[PDB]
Amino acid sequence: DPRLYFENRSKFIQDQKDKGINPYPHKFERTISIPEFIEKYKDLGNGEHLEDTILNITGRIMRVSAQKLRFFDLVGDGEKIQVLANYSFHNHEKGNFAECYDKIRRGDIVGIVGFPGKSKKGELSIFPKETILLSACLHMLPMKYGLKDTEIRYRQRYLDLLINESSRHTFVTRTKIINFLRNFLNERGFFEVETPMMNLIANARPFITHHNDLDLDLYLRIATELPLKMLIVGGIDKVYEIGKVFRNEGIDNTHNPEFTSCEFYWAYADYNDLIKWSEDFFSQLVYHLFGTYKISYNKDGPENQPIEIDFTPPYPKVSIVEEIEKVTNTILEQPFDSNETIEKMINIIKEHKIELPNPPTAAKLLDQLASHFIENKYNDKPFFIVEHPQIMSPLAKYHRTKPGLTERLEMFICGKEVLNAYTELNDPFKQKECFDSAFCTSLEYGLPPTGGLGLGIDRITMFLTNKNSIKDVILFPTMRP
Amino acid sequence: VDPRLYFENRSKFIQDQKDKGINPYPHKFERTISIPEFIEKYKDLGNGEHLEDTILNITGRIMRVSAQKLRFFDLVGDGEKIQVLANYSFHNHEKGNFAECYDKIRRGDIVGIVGFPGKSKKGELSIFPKETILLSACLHMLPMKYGLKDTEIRYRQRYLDLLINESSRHTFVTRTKIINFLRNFLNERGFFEVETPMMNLIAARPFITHHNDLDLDLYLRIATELPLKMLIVGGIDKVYEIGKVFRNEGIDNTHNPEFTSCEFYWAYADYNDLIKWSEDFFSQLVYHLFGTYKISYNKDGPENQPIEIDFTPPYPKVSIVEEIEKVTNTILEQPFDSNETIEKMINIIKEHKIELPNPPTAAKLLDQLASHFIENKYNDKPFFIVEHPQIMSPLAKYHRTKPGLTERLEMFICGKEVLNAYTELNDPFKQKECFDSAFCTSLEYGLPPTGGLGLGIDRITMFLTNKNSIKDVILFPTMRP
Ligand SMILES: COc1ccc(OC)c(Nc2ncnc(Nc3ccccc3S(=O)(=O)CCCNC(=O)[C@@H](N)CCCCN)n2)c1
Ligand SMILES: COc1ccc(OC)c(Nc2ncnc(Nc3ccccc3S(=O)(=O)CCCNC(=O)[C@@H](N)CCCCN)n2)c1
Repeated sequence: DPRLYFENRSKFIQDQKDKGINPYPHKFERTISIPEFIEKYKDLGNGEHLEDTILNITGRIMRVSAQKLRFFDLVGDGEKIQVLANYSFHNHEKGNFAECYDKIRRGDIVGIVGFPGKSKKGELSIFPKETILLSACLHMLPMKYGLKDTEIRYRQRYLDLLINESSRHTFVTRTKIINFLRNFLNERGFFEVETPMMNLIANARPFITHHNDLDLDLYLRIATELPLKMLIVGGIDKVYEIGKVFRNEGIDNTHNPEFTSCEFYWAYADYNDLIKWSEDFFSQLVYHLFGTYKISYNKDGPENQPIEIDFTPPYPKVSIVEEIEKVTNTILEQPFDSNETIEKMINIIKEHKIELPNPPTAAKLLDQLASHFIENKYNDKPFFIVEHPQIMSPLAKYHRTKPGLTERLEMFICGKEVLNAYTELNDPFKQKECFDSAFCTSLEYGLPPTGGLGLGIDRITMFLTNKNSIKDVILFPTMRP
Repeated sequence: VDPRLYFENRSKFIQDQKDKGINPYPHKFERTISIPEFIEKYKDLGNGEHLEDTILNITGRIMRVSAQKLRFFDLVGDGEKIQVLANYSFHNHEKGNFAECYDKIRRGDIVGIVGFPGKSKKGELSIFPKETILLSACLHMLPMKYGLKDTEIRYRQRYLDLLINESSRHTFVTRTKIINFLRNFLNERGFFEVETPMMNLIAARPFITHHNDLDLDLYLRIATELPLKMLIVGGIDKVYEIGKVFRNEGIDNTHNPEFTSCEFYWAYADYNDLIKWSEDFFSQLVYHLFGTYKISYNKDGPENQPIEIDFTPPYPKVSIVEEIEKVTNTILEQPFDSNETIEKMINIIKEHKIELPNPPTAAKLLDQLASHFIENKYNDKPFFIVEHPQIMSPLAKYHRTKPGLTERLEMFICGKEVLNAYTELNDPFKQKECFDSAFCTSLEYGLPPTGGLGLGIDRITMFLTNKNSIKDVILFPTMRP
């Protein structure tokens, strides 16, 4: 019984207390980490002991086996050495050999005083002259299988990190990705800021909460767009923010209501500048992690074959309106709001037995046509969908040569959006929504020509760590109790 | 001079240009060089010297206009400035006539210029235009510095502040330099940056928001303390987070409901390690920014003389129970919850006419005592208040020699708490609050001896950019409309 094992250990904790031994001592003076231990002593010869060097080392006992030789696994920082407790090397003054090492269970945190060496079998080991209990583990830890089907991976992420080596590697990579992005932006002149997480006016339903001092209801931000643009007016010409945004909608495998975004604004940047930034960032980010531009991705899970994703630039550019016509052998033109055009779009959706969006707005229909007919055109390499109609992007600047369109771009990997960008509409007389109030007033003080860009960091982490669910890249995903 | 009329005249002018076939918001300008690169490239040339064969493309905001065929302007970009020297004889009359091109320009307009670099006779570094294009007109009058002084126009329109006030740019660059410095200080030392949920199930009064898909009510984090500690259990022995936390209380000069905190956790660290880290970080940060350990701070406004704060380590330490006892000449006995001891502290509050907190709890009583008798003991230098009673820090580990106390430290600058740290209580049985539930469970898997520490990023910034109010280091402080 896990229940009964917990009570035995808890009684042991009192038992130790009433023998005068504190099972939770204050401080152990460590000399060296486990990863530093492995590097420093990996190339010794087999069976060799460095008996003069005395080290203080800590770690988590992860495996216990045995009659006067005791073997443990000691793990720290995702790496592992062996503990070889020899009765001959023990300091019999500190207590009975057997009594000390019989109390120890898998999962215990211990401090060890000892010397480094390799086994006769060549396993690099610490040879304890003394071993102190530093913090007991009171439950039975599980082994790997316990954490494959269940969702305690998500409710008890600390157990996952201890048991599954890959989980650590996933979450190191996530941190490496964000470091690379921050460094990539800082090296190019960009300036990182923080804008508010609550605002008075907030596409998506907001999180709402009551602010007790102002006696007002506030909204968690759904993006960082408006405050960053104001900083462009203010003269910070390259500005960005990495932080959480919130959309109070349904969960699925690539949608978490709270997620991590990077948005930047680049004054005097145009469409080519933005395309170039996107190809440089992804191609260099992949190479930095993997030493190659090609990665394998299990688009349909580990039970199915992976596809290969090639991040070698340049990436294809697919114009959305033109492409929908070609694959559908249709012609969609004029006001796309034209009921005529709408009907062509609506009849395409029913002929191919697709869901009709409610309401059947021209922007919603075009999006639906793109997810079915364009968004899975390539899967072997990322690509852009470009030049969306103005009705789908009311904040975007008009395309320079094609009427009705914008210079917008969207990057896709395996049919999922990861990057969104366009040049900004800066003539206040043509921004329809200026019939948020602060942004319109700021526009009248002069916004230079500007490009904005946003990245979805969780999804980017999913592809580069071969995950299909967003919960596998968020440390503590929010679940019902 | 009506602000109303000035806007209508500039608006009419914009439509007037559009009717004339000129686009006052052209799509793009191919800038070849920024104003800071211009200054760096040509600051060393000689008086009156021209380089007229080098044509350059430059952009910026017109901030000064002077008054018949030699026009003068001030062009700023990236917080730097050059002169625009418009001469009839180098103006391309192919593109239009000199007088009306330059008569249309107003203070605030964004322009693109093709021209060559040179220095005037009086020595002012200048761009000499051959062609000047409007990129985005400024439609309102731009305030003077004095209009941005007693006002809260600085907060509602931070972009005007950033355009007019040289100092404000410096404040916010400093903030970013501080966070950059902290992140690299921790990364150099093996710490691992992570992200933790902004909404949790169990959480100062909190912000409460409703989650639609789970249909549960969640609380914004008031701290990142608990999940970081769960990552320690899970084997991430050096972990930290920089992000917002939220406290749903009243605004004042050192309290904003959303603020920026950094928290780190360092397994196998104790009181002495955290003290040392604090001194190392603060003394090295001030030296990094200013080149000296000593800075001037206007504790009482820019209207009063500054004080000198010396960050040369080491900083004094002061025991909270002992020191209150000295200055109040009254002994407070170890059962700090005793009716005798509570009554004794209430009386001192009465005798000195201090506010009695509600409820009059021993922890609140000790804090009130500390705020009045210790926390302003030093202003010449930062100092620590240490060894708080267990009843004030129910998550802190017990002091190893003094019964009733902990090994807790709090760092103060100029009467204000900036940093708060302790060895963590890691015995699940001694957790009185463990009658959050996810965290009590996590402790039962074994938390090594750990030291934790939290910093107030906004407060540190105020002291290092000579500010009195937190609103002056937060880009967009939230205020009633
Ligand atoms: C529909 O939105 C929802 C709705 C409900 C949700 O959960 C309940 C989630 N949640 C969610 N979780 C994780 N990843 C994503 N990625 C995502 C989803 C949809 C579209 C794109 C991405 S994306 O390309 O990865 C990142 C965003 C990029 N673009 C921007 O930031 C623009 N604002 C600034 C561009 C600059 C122009 N001036 N979403 C999202
Ligand atoms: C009740 O608090 C409120 C209430 C209302 C507010 O606005 C309406 C604000 N708002 C606010 N804005 C800016 N700065 C501050 N600073 C502050 C305030 C009070 C005490 C200290 C500071 S501090 O030293 O700058 C931050 C240090 C935090 N240390 C920690 O969290 C530890 N758990 C770290 C782990 C220790 C090891 N396990 N506060 C705060």
